[PDB]
Amino acid sequence: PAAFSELSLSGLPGHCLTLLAPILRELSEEQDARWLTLIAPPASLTHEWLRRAGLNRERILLLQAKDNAAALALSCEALRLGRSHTVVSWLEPLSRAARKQLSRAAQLGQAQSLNIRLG
Amino acid sequence: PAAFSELSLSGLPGHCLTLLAPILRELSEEQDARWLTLIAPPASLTHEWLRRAGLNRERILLLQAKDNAAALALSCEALRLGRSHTVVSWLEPLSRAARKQLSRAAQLGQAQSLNIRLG
Amino acid sequence: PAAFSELSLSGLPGHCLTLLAPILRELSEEQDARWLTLIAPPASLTHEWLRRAGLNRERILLLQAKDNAAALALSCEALRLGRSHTVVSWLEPLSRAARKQLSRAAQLGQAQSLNIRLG
Amino acid sequence: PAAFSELSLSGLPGHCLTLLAPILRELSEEQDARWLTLIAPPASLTHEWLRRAGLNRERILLLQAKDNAAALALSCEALRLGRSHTVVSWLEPLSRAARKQLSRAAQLGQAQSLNIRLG
Repeated sequence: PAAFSELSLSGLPGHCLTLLAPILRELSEEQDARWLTLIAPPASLTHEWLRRAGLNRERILLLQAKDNAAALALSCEALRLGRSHTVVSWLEPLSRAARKQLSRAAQLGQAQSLNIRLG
Repeated sequence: PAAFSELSLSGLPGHCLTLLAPILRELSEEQDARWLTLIAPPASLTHEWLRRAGLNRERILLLQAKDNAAALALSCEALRLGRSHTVVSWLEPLSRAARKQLSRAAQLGQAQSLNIRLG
Repeated sequence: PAAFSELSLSGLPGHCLTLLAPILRELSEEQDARWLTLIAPPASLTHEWLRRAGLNRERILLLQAKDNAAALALSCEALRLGRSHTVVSWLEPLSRAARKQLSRAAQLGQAQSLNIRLG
Repeated sequence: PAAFSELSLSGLPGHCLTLLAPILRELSEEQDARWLTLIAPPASLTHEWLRRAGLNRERILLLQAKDNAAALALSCEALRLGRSHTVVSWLEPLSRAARKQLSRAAQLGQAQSLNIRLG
């Protein structure tokens, strides 16, 4: 769909995080004045991992969710209110429906939905 | 101030436009999914000039104003609403007050104010 | 396997290249004095795309291959002489066999095999 | 004058550089097979900044000057030699005299003089 894209990373759990950093970093220190919010990221993304990764720290919000369903909910709110240029999800599985939901929320907020499937 | 910047171009009126194109083009084809609105741009920026400057016409708004004061008004609304990542003004003169106004409007809309003084 | 990882990107062909730049860039301007070689990259990766994406062309080998099989061959040679810290493949499909081949080639050359599935 | 134009950028030192990149990038990829020479550019323009800004490095001549007067000298030679389509200066202050000097040097070499006032 529109305003939606999915990034899949397979290989050593560690090397996957490595491959991810540059992307997260590129988005955060981006030209936009809005935020890059991460939603329900996996345990791996430690408070330390982020700064070691070189987080734009001041411009990277990290919300927590309990349900792989609550996450799809937050992700949509985040996008919709559009105070984030990018909202990163770590949702799996992800129905063709769920996607359309993110897609619409993304377009309303004039934002981008990026879903990351680690492992 | 913050979220504010001014670009001044002096020299052959033609050159100036040439030097401007790359910037508008760059602003327009940017990563934040919101609009790039131009407010009360000078006559030069013809309907043709824009496409010839080959700018992504499906991400560019071009509002018109009658008063160099009405323009400062629109520019502030545009920024406030926050559906534009950048709102380009062509205001002169521009009081230290006026700037503060644009700066605040810009921060509320999580946007950028860019004022261009041609000539 | 080991020394192997796959990155999959789905969404607008354009926006996928965008998400890829940061990763290739980090890898190009790395520490390891060795080459970061790209093998049989899609047409998208223009001579221009590379410099526009801020890569460090002074540390990249962009080899061309005709067969999605010849690519798997070059990729293994490249890795094997371990003169490249990373060898990026754009192979699809990729048998569980092919992977093991890349994995071993990668370990011999003390390198990393990264396969990218665009689209 | 003729063959002369000045671009002034005010706001966050960083943003300003951002607004400049597009312009330099164009100039560097100009059709005119001749050189684009930058003269006494500010420290900001790091060896890295240039490649990160996607300028076609292979076509740039970055000459260094010690005096804001030596710069006006180099700038005039560069222009006067006829081997650069554009010669970018970072001179301030710049007398109405100095300009005329650049203007003539520019017309002799069939080139353009662009002076950039950062900050």
